[PDB]
Amino acid sequence: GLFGAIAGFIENGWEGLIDGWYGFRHQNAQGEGTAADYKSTQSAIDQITGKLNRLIEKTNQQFELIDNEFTEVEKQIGNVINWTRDSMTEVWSYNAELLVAMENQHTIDLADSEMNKLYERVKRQLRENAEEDGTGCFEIFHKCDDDCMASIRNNTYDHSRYREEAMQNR
Amino acid sequence: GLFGAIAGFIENGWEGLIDGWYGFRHQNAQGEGTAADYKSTQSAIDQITGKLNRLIEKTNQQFELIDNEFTEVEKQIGNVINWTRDSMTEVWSYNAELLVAMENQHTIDLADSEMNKLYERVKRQLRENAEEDGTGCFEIFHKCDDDCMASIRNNTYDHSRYREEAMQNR
Amino acid sequence: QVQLQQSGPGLVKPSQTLSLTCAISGDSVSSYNAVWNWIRQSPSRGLEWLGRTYYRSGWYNDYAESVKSRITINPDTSKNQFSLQLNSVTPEDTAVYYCARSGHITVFGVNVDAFDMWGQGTMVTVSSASTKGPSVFPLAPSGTAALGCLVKDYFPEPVTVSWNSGALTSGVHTFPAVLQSSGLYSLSSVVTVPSSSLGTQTYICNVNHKPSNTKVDKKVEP
Amino acid sequence: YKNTRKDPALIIWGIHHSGSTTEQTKLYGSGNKLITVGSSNYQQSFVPSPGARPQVNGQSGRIDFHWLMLNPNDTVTFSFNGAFIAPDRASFLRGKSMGIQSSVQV
Amino acid sequence: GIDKETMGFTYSGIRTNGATSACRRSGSSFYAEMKWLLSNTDNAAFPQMTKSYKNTRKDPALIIWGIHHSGSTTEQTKLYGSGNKLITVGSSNYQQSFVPSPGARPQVNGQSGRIDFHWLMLNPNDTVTFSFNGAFIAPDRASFLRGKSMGIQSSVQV
Ligand SMILES: *[C@@H]1O[C@H](CO)[C@@H](O[C@@H]2O[C@H](CO)[C@@H](O[C@@H]3O[C@H](CO)[C@@H](O)[C@H](O[C@H]4O[C@H](CO)[C@@H](O)[C@H](O)[C@@H]4O)[C@@H]3O)[C@H](O)[C@H]2NC(C)=O)[C@H](O)[C@H]1NC(C)=O
Ligand SMILES: *[C@@H]1O[C@H](CO)[C@@H](O[C@@H]2O[C@H](CO)[C@@H](O)[C@H](O)[C@H]2NC(C)=O)[C@H](O)[C@H]1NC(C)=O
Ligand SMILES: *[C@@H]1O[C@H](CO)[C@@H](O[C@@H]2O[C@H](CO)[C@@H](O)[C@H](O)[C@H]2NC(C)=O)[C@H](O)[C@H]1NC(C)=O
Ligand SMILES: *[C@@H]1O[C@H](CO)[C@@H](O)[C@H](O)[C@H]1NC(C)=O
Ligand SMILES: *[C@@H]1O[C@H](CO)[C@@H](O)[C@H](O)[C@H]1NC(C)=O
Repeated sequence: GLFGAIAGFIENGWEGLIDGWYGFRHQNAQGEGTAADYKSTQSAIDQITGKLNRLIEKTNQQFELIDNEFTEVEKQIGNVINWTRDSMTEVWSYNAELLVAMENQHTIDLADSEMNKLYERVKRQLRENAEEDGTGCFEIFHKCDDDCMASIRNNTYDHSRYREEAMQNR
Repeated sequence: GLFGAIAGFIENGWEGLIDGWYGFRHQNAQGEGTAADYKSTQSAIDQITGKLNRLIEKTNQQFELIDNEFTEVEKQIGNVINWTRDSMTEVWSYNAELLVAMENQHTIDLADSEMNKLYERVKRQLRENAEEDGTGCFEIFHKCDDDCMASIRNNTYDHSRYREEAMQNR
Repeated sequence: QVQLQQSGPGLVKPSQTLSLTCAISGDSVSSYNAVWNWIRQSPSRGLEWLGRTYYRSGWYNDYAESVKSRITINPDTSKNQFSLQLNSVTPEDTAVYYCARSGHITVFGVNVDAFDMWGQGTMVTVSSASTKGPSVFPLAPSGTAALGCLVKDYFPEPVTVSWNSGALTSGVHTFPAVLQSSGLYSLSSVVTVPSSSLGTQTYICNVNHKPSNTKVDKKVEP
Repeated sequence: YKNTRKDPALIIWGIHHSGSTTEQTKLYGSGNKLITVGSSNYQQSFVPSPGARPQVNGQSGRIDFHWLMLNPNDTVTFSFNGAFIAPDRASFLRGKSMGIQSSVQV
Repeated sequence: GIDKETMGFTYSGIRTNGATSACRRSGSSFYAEMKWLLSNTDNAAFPQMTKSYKNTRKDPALIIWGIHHSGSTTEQTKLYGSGNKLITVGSSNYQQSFVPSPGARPQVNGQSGRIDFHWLMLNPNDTVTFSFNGAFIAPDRASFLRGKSMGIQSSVQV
C-alpha cells in the first residue's frame, strides 16, 4: 500500500476478524478482545461498491452485422471490415487491461489509506496518554479497562481524564 | 480525500476563507483571526491549471466527409462507415468518461494532500511547544500573541525561544 | 439445500444448565464461508443474539455481553453440529432458541452478519414444575361438518396435532394454547369436512407432547 | 407500377439465362433479347446470355435476380421482350428488427 | 506462394501459339501460363468452342483468363475472323460474360491493343466452363495456394 500500513508497519492481517475490514485488538488486566470498526469498513465498502456501479453497466450502442458468416462478402471490403474490427479488438483489449490495472492499484492504495486514517484518528485521541509501538499498537500508560477500551473504539475517549496518571508514568 | 484531512479530521471548510484555498484560524488573548496560505494555495492552483492546459487543446487531425447527407451512399459501404463511426463514438465516449473520473479522483486527493502537507509542516514547526487537538487545531501551551501567530504562518517561528515555558506547562 | 436441525430439552430447572444442539447438513461446521450462531426470541425481549463459533484456520467464539458469563458454544466436527450451553438459568431465559448461519452471504468477503438460514427453533421453559401429560377428548360432529380434539392440561409447551397422520390438512385449525388458572395449558384442534364423508371416512387426531414423550391418537366419531 | 404508399417499395425481377441458345428460342422465340428498367432514381439494362452451366438442382440454366427501392409516388417501368421473370408483388418494410446468424435453438 | 497445375486443355482446328514483340524471350513470345488462341489462318472464322476444367483437389483453384481487345476491328477479324465475338464463363458459384471491344488505345510497350485479364476461385469438385468464339486468352495452368505468408511493399534490400 502507498501509505505503508497494510503490508507495511502492520505486519499482517487477522483471519479471525471476520466482521469487518479494519478493527481493534487490545490487551489489559481483563484479558484480550477483538472488535471491527464499521465506519472505516463501510467507507471502504462504499468506495469499492462505487467502482462496481461504474464498471458493471450498459453500452447502449447496438451493432448490426456488417459481414456474413455463411456467404462471405467481397474480399476487398471483407478485408477492410476485418482490419477495422481487429483494430477495435486491439483498442478495447488495451483499454480493458489498463482500466483494471489502474483500478486495482487504486483499490489497494485506497484500502491502505483507510487503515492509516483509522490509526491516525486513534493516535490523536489519546495524545500524551500513549505511545506508538511501531506494529500498529498503542502502548497505553494508564490502566485502561474494557469500558476504557470501548471508549477508544467508540471515539468518546477523554484523554484529560487519564492524563495526569499517564503523563507522570514517563 | 485519500489522506483524510479534507472531509476527514478537519470537520468542515470555511466559507469566510475567500482569499485562499488553505488557511489558519487562531485563538489568543488578543482574539480571533483568519488568514489564507498562498504557498499551499498556489501549489494546488498550479497543478489544477496544469491539468487544464493538458485537456483544453488541439487535435490537429482534420477529418473530411466520407459519406453524404443529401444523397446517401451505397448501402453496403454506408453500413461499414456507420459501424466504424459508431465504434469510434463508443471508444471516445468511454475514454472521456474514464479520463474525467480519473482526473477528478486525483484532483480531490491532490487538494486533500496539500491540506495535509500544510498541517504537518506546522506540526513540525512547533514541536514540543504544542499538541495536536484532532480537529486540525494545535493547542499551544505558551502565550502566543499576533506577532507569534504571524510567525507560525510566515514560517519563521522559533520553537527554542518558547520551549522552556511550553514544555514546563505539561 | 442447507438444513439446520435443532434438538435438546425444552424444560430446564432454575439454576441448572440449558443444553441445545444444532445439526448441520449441506454445509460444514468448520467451513471458511460460514458462521454458526444462536439467537433467542421472547414476547418480552424480542430477538436477541447470544453468540457464535466459526473456523478460520483455528476456532473462534464471540458472545453477547448479557450472557457472556454463562454461555458456551462448541463445535463438534465428528457429528457436524454445534451446541449451546447456558449455565445458571433463570425465568428470564425462557424463550424460543434458534440456531442460524451467517457470513455465507457477504459484502466483498466481509461477514455482514446476514442470517441466511435458521433452525426450526426450540421452545425452552425454565421451571421447577414437573412435566404433565395431556388428556385428549373428542369434539364430536353433531352440508359442512366440524369436528375436533380437545387437548387438555399439559405442561410445558408445545403440543403438535395432525389429522389422519398428516393426510388431512385442508380446513384444519389448531388453536394457540391458553394457560389455565391451574398453570397447565390447553388447546383445541378442529377441522371442517363434507358432512357426507362422516359415514365413510375415519377421522383421527394425532397428538404429540415431546416433553412428556406423549404420542396419542384419538378417533373422533358422530 | 407506381408506388402510391408513403414508404419505399422493394421491387424485384429476374433475367433467365437458359442452358442453351436453342432453349432460349423455344421459350421466348429467336432474336437478341433485351430488358430495360428505369425509375426517377435508377437506370439500368439487361441482355441475356444463354450457355451451359454445371447442373444445380438438376438445371443448367440460371436466373439473375435484381432489385431496387422505389420511392413514394415514383414509377418503375419494365420494357422487355423475353427472358424476364416478372414480379407479382412488391415488398414493404414493416418497421424495425435485428437479424442474426445462428446455429442454435430459440 | 503458388503451386501450378495444368488445366489439361487440348485444341484442334485453331492455332495456339500467338506471340508478340511486347513479351520477349530472345524473340517474340507470350505469357508463360496462358495461350493466345487464333484462327488457323488469317481472316478465318474461329470455331464455337467449349472447354471444361474440374477442380479435383481439396482447396479452391485460382483460374485466370484474358479477353483480347485489338487496336482495330480489322485486326480483330484478321486474328479471329469477322463477326461479333462472345466469351461466357460460369461455375456453380460464378456467372459472367464478355464481348470484346476493339479500338485504338495509345501505344504501351509498342501496342495499341489490350488484354482484359479476369479471375475466379473454383471450389473443390466444382467445374468451370469456357464457351468462347474468339478474342480469348486461355489459361494453360491453374494456381493453388501453398499455405500462409505476409506480403509487403518495400524499396530497400533484404
Ligand atoms: C467477494 O464478494 C462476493 C460478493 O460480492 C462473494 O460472492 C458471493 O459468492 C457466493 C458463493 O460462495 C454467491 O452465492 C450464491 O447465491 C446463489 C443465489 O444468488 C445461490 O443459488 C448459490 O447456491 C449454491 O450453493 C448452495 C450451497 O452453498 C447450494 O445449495 C446451491 O444448490 C448452489 O450450488 C450461492 O449461495 C453470491 O451470489 C456471491 N455474491 C455475488 C454478489 O455474486 C465472493 O465470495 C467474495 N470472494 C471471496 C473469495 O470470498
Ligand atoms: C474475416 O475474418 C473471418 C473470421 O473472423 C474469416 O472467416 C473465417 O475463415 C476461417 C479460415 O480462414 C474459416 O474456417 C471460418 O469459417 C471463418 N469464420 C467466420 C466467422 O466466418 C474471413 O475469412 C475474414 N475475411 C476475409 C476477407 O478474409
Ligand atoms: C448512417 O447513419 C445515418 C445517420 O447517422 C443515417 O441517415 C439518417 O437516417 C435517418 C432515418 O433512418 C434520416 O431521417 C436522416 O435524415 C439521416 N441522417 C443523416 C445525417 O443522413 C443513414 O441511414 C445510415 N446509413 C445507412 C447505410 O443506413
Ligand atoms: C461508547 O461505548 C461505551 C462503552 O464503554 C458506552 O458506555 C458509551 O455510552 C458509548 N458512547 C456513546 C456516545 O454512546
Ligand atoms: C514574518 O511575519 C512577522 C510578523 O510577526 C514579521 O515580523 C517577520 O519579519 C516576517 N518574516 C520575515 C522573514 O519577513
